[PDB]
Amino acid sequence: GYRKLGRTSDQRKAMLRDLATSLIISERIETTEARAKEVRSVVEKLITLGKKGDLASRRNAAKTLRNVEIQTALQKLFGEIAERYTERQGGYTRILKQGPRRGDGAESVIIELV
Amino acid sequence: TKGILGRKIGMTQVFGENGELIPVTVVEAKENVVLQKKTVEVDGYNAIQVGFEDKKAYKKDAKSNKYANKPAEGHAKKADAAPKRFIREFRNVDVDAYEVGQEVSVDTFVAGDVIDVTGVSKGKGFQGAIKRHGQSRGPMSHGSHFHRAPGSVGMASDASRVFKGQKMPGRMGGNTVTVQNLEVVQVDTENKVILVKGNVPGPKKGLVEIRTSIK
Amino acid sequence: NHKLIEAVTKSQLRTDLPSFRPGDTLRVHVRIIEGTRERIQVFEGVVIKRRGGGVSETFTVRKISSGVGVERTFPLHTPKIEKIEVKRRGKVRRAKLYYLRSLRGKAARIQEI
Amino acid sequence: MIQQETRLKVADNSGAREVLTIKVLGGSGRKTANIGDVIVCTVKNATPGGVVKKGDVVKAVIVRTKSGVRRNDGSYIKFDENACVIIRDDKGPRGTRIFGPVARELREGNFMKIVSLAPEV
Amino acid sequence: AVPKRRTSKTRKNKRRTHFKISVPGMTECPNCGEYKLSHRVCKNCGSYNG
RNA sequence: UUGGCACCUCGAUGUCGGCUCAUCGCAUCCUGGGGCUGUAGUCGGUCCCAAGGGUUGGGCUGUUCGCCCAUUAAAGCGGUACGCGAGCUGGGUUCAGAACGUCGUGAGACAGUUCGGUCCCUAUCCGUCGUGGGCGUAGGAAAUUUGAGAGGAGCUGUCCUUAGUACGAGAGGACCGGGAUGGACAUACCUCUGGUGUACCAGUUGUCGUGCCAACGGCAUAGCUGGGUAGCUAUGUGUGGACGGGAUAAGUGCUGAAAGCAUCUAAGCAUGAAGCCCCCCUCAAGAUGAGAUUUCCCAACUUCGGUUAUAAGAUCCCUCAAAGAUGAUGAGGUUAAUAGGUUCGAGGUGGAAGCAUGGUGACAUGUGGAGCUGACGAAUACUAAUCGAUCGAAGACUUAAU
RNA sequence: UAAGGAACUCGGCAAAAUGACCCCGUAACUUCGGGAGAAGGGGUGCUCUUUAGGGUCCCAGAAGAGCCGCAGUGAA
Repeated sequence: GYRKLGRTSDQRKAMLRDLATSLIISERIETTEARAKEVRSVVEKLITLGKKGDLASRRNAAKTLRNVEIQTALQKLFGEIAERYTERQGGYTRILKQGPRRGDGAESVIIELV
Repeated sequence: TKGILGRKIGMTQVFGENGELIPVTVVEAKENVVLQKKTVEVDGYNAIQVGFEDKKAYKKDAKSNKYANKPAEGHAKKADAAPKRFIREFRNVDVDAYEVGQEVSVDTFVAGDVIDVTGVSKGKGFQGAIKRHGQSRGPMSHGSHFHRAPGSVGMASDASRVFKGQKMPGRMGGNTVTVQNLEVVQVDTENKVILVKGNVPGPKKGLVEIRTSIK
Repeated sequence: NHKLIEAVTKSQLRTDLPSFRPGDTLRVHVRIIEGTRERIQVFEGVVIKRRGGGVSETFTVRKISSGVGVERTFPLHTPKIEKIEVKRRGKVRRAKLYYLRSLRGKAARIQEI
Repeated sequence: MIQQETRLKVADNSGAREVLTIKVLGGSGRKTANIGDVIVCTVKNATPGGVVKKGDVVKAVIVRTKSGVRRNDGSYIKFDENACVIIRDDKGPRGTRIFGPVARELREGNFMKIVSLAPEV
Repeated sequence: AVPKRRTSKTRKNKRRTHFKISVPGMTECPNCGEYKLSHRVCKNCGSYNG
């Protein structure tokens, strides 16, 4: 593991695939701080696959995204999201703290693609 | 010989000169200086302050311990030295070092093979009596509801209390422990390392105090 | 690698040893000091595991003596192994050949390259 | 050994075929023996044409072991089975033959008659 | 177990000595003019500009 | 211990024995020091000092007791509601059923036996194990320390030599010394041998999906299985109980009288234990008796006679781990390497996708120890530790000295 | 889960081990029905070849050659 999130290993991996797909689709999403610190390390490793651009990279990236339409989320990668960071190395996202939320007092952040 | 201060780097092994296998701890010792020389007239005991690693210079707004403050920065400058982390006092030496800075080098442990090593951390959280004190667990043959529990904490009525020093749960590890009669295997200039035969207390990047054996 | 643990153990590395991989038949000539007298006992067997490291790398050889399997573990850079020879090279998918601890006859023979 | 109920396989030409460990000799509280250690044992199996008959307390030395022994060089030896040898009121065996490879270092001036008859040491 | 005996309003008021909350730890945003939480965005009309 | 009384408790004090976990006494089992011996020596007996540590694993039984097997330096005897059920078990016994022997006409009872059978609790206050915050320690701070006191440890074997010597007709066989390696116990650690390793690698069964072949994904205990990095660990790897100083117990004495002699004692002077106080390891100035040393900061406004804020310094807030319930304590905050990513390695697995070739086909071979890789080493600011705000001194009075 | 293995304990309680199908094989005893699934052993994947069946595309087989892995009722 890296950090658990109250989910079991299976529910956690599914939630991270969900979050990374949503982030690359919309490009800025409002979530909880502890999950924004975990999607940070899963989306940035997908844009590296998108910057390599092989066929083995499409297939090793297809096993972490979901199959949603927009293009597909795998075609938006390898296209626009990978074309704009062609000289930037690292730091493809940025997290912004918004404050606590009603009902939980859970620090809600916004995460987006820099 | 004279004590040195060092950092624990890790364990490894070398091969003794007849074919033996020797577990080794690598301890780096660099930047050691003599910052103060306490004497009987000024202070009751006689000792020497040494200063381990080098801190950065003073900064007007510093929000960490990386930079020396004005008191520390003024205490080093009286020895003509650079700010130092981990200042420590060595007693039971012979005061022929200088209260003005002189390098304490690993090359003084060529002479003196058997040493003792004081380390200052082990590191474990709140722990139960089976872990902390090596107690024994309850059985599972019969339907026992007792497994890792502490056990009886005293006698009944005649005592009417628990004695000081009862063994119970609490924060474990983190103490100060000295391993005695450890042996220097080899010293190394150009890296400033000492190879100690065995294992020293503490985690990696920890502070260790090597001195000659008191026995 | 730490680069300060290396350069402290870098002198004790032995370049004499040949290259081998788990699965092949190996002949080790170990120096013996039984009582006083130096001998060279030859242990011949199959290399079943090879656990890695720097100066702390090892390997174990497995042979059957009088119907009893004997496994001998050595450090790679010990100064008591005069020489090593590769009598054969065998074909093997796994990196740790621990199944062979329970195979006895002709089900425990490894094919050849 | 490891709980004084260990069934060891005698590597001897002496009648007994397996023994059960009754006691690890040496020290008051000792709880495990290894190669070179003397044990008290009792015979559970015996060949029908032997000289040491089943059901009697005897002494023995450990000759092989599954866990094996480390050496000063850092090399180790591990066998495939546990095995012992029935010894007399001194060192030296009770049968005229030993089978399988005895431990490499059972020789201390003590068991030179066992490391002499062993097929491999 | 059960309390052997009632609790005074002296013992209770002592034990509630450290039961409180602290001021939110806030600064003044130099665009909104209003107050905000340090290291968070301006909840009023504005941004972070960090 | 078996009793005797009937003083506390019947608006209720749970009964064995064992497990877990101890603590205390000495009327001492082992080890240490001695006097006498019907003490030749190696072994013994019996008394005196001594509580520092140690004092086993099984068979039978509910067993406490006891007998036996194999050891051990030794397998001590007692107290603590026969320690201990807000810690555990519940075999036994004191529930209801039902059967045997015996007693009763009977319902039913035991001088007994046999099969079975719901053991509750979110701890207030004292007590104990850890950890913080307030104030004090006559200015405000940063580090380094003395040690009044307190805690810990304290065990023993077996071989070799002096020496087959002293002793004894022989058989046998030493004290006082000198070395070596163990048993149990404690503590530190993870290089080695192993264990685990649910965000590492791969192989493989059923079924559903990405439109289809190839390649992948979900679910089936992590579907299962063979390995496995960092971290946490023992069975693994290191170390320890060494050497010594002072005063003594029982004992042994030197000079010596009371008592012309004798006498270790009345005066004086010695010697003498694993035990007592030091030496060894850890804590410790809330040690209100509040200690010491080095360093740093030290003007403006008042008549307040005092105030102010700010200085040295530290927090709020944020990035974290060597640390950890939380905090605290440590590494850092742009004058930057603290974390994430990204590039490069170590270790792990075991030779990928795609294509090409050889096969009817399952498959095999080549490029390429390839390609994937959580925690481990190095470097780089690309992203995020922005801006900013709070707390924090002007040093009382006597007396001696200069 | 190393090494051992019931040493635990009232007591192998609880857990682990066996478990599917097809073949051999199978004891004392007996009320002649049984015991008996006694006990104890062997086989099991995929591909390709040949090759009498059966129902009316469907169901059931023999044998031979070969491929792979640690493993073939590969999970429940």
